[PDB]
Amino acid sequence: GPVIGIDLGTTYSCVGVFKNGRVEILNNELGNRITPSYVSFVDGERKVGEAAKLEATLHPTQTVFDVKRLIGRKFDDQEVVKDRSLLPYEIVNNQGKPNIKVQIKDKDTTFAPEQISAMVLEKMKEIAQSFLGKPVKNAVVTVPAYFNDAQRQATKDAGTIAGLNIVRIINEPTAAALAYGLDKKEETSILVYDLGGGTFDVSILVIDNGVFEVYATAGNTHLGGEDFDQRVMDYFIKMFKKKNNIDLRTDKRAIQKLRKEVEIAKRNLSVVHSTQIEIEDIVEGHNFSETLTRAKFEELNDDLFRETLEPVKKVLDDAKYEKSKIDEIVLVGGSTRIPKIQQIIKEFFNGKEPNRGINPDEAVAYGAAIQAGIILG
Ligand SMILES: N#Cc1cn([C@@H]2O[C@H](CO)[C@@H](O)[C@H]2O)c2ncnc(N)c12
Repeated sequence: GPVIGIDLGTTYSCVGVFKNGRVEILNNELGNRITPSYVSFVDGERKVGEAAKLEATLHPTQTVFDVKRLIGRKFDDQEVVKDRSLLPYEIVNNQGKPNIKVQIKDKDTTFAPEQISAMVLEKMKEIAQSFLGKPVKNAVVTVPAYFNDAQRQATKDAGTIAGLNIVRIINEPTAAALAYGLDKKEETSILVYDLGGGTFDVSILVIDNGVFEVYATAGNTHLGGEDFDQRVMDYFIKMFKKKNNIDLRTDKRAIQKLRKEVEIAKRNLSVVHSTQIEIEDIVEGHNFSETLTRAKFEELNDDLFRETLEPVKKVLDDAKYEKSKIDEIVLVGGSTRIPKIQQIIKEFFNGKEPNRGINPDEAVAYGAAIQAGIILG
């Protein structure tokens, strides 16, 4: 049978197939290579992906996301106590474990995290089946290198619920190394710098005659692209209030429209120096129209960019490594396209240039699909 590769991310998932000797990263039905890991339970319908994410503005308690933060953990774990205070959907204690509670046609309905992750895996499965024109029963699925056995097993259980035999779990650093075709002969020490939408992970990965070992891992579970957007949002909400006597936080729809344009402006500023953020009638009778520069984008986020270096010093200290011991730096996550991030990493490594791809958001799924091909022979 076919074996597909799935990057099951905190904020998004991505599915790849290995076919006639190539990895193809598959578009969802809206033509995107990345699917938001959102599931909504509104008005008797269940939605998965972008349509679910759009429900979050008006139905925040019914729109489930960031389930990867809960999967295989205990309700009283210090990380889960913190996530319950941040997440707007209800999390309950079922026998020591966090479960998600929502309403379906007004009825209280409880889900284990693996049941929500299974709904994301089933959408990625369907994208594969439709593209390949046959049923898919097998998958390689990625996890963070810091996942323990209970987190890996709950990920395998999500696959079983979705009708997927997960024939192999591989860590995100390993998947990145396969995607970039890092040479497997002799011994190489790789720093994998992974800055996504919601989380930051860094690992030291050593490749030794085709054996992959993560020697050390550290990160920041609340530092990613979304934090950079929120800093811009905070600035423009202050400015619009100063100029127009309108506080855009009082209108949830206005906030949703601004967040969309701010995300687009951030992306543009990875290439250009100046971009316009425009919304006709952000509220009735009032247009939003501002310029954001790369310099103001950086000024608003420079403390958060520099915080990424704290886990980097920690993994070097944990592995008793000198900076010069790192043979290469590999960047994964869309947020590594930010020019200031690359510059700060280069400077920390006394001038050594980091390796990036052109699609860092797809590297992990790409490597999962490579592992699928390696397993089929
Ligand atoms: N294409 C693209 C980019 C994606 N991301 C971010 O990666 C995160 C995960 O997808 C998310 O928070 C997103 O906004 C980018 N960030 C900066 N510059 C870019 N050019 C991109």
